[PDB]
Amino acid sequence: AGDAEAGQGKVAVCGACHGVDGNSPAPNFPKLAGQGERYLLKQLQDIKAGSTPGAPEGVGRKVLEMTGMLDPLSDQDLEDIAAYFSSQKGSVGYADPALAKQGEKLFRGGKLDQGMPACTGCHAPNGVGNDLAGFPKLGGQHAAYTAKQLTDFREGNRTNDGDTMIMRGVAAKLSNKDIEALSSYIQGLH
Ligand code: HEC
Ligand code: HEC
Repeated sequence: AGDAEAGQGKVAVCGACHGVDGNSPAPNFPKLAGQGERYLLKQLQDIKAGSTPGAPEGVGRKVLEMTGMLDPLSDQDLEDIAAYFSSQKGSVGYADPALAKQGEKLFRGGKLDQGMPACTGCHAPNGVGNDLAGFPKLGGQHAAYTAKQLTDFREGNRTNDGDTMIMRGVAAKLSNKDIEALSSYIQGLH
């Protein structure tokens, strides 16, 4: 487990993009505030491994915007950072009903004709996730971020779901329109 207080002092480079508390309005940078600690730690570990120079292709999670950044941090440092951001209060954004009513139907009902489950069983009806179960919080997240993640799982650009194999299979069944709709709904969800 991380020491949130310690983590507060280990995030200087992060602030421009994620905000001092993990709530920056920058639409492509995911909000970190209030995310589950376990999920944050896993992503930090995966991003560090996948985004270091010379990382073997397909390892971890390669985040171009964070290349090399986590490299001087120990595993404990990453736990402390995870704890710090998880301790912050998440925020909620805008759900355009032109997109979000269909997003809601997909989020609650899936696409059963295609075998795709609903999102609520893992990410919760209000999007809070389940940190002890490995399920990230989605509610309130920036739509462009969420959309990129669903697209990347669909396309095989994000493959650090390999411990469960869950999201690649879910996202395989989503169209671009479905992804836009879900992402809008999620942005307003609490
Ligand atoms: C702007 C140049 C950034 C800086 C500085 C840092 N991060 Fe970042 N981070 C950024 C992007 C664009 C992304 C998303 C990449 C994508 O998939 O499209 C991220 C992602 C993260 C995540 C994952 C969050 C999730 O919901 O899975 C984490 C945990 C994260 N970033 C942490 C983080 C920390 C701790 C940083 C300082 C050491 C840091 N980021 C800097 C962009 C930028
Ligand atoms: C349980 C069987 C799940 C179902 C059904 C869906 N999701 Fe999921 N999702 C699940 C896990 C275990 C993971 C984590 C993968 C990781 O790298 O450890 C996730 C992740 C996501 C993400 C990424 C969040 C981020 O902060 O980057 C998104 C955007 C996401 N899931 C969306 C999503 C939607 C919209 C779903 C219904 C169509 C859905 N998930 C189903 C587990 C499960």
